[PDB]
Amino acid sequence: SESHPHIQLLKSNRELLVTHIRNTQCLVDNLLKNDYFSAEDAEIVCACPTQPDKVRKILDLVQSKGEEVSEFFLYLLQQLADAYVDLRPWLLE
Amino acid sequence: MEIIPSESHPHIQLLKSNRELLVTHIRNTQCLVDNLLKNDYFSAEDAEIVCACPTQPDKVRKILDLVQSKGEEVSEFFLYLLQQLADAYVDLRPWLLE
Repeated sequence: SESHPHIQLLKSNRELLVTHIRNTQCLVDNLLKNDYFSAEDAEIVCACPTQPDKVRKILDLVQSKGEEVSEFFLYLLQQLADAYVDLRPWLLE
Repeated sequence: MEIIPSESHPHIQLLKSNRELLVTHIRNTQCLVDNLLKNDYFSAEDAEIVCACPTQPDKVRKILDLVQSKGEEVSEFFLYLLQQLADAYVDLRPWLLE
């Protein structure tokens, strides 16, 4: 009840995500569009120099926003990872 | 009848040859439009025209129509974008699938 499974998954996988996420633009934009991130959230993410710093900050914000947003963020990574996957063979050539 | 080389554009041709492949296999047009906007290849107007298209396939057809009409540089950038987007979360796939 004070435990939240999709928050716990993001905490347990912080380094996995930080080190394997290559684009944060798609993520911030979709969080903004779905009213989960505010203009100020996205500015806080900009003020981050490096790409890993940005993932760290996105995860900290997502987590502090609670279970619904943490669940949405993971659903978002699933969708974005699936969006162009069937194309990859052709893209690779 | 003469085929003038400077009037043929290989990245436009790649898109045209792959219309139905792209339409049937691209499942999110949102990250594409947003990147085309951010990079000023798409205008606010372009994104609104695509936004008005009901289905994913309808939006893909519109995006490809617009990209192709904008020419070789935009078409080349669009293919580069699909490559980057196809790679951005590929490493996470095993864990995401589970």
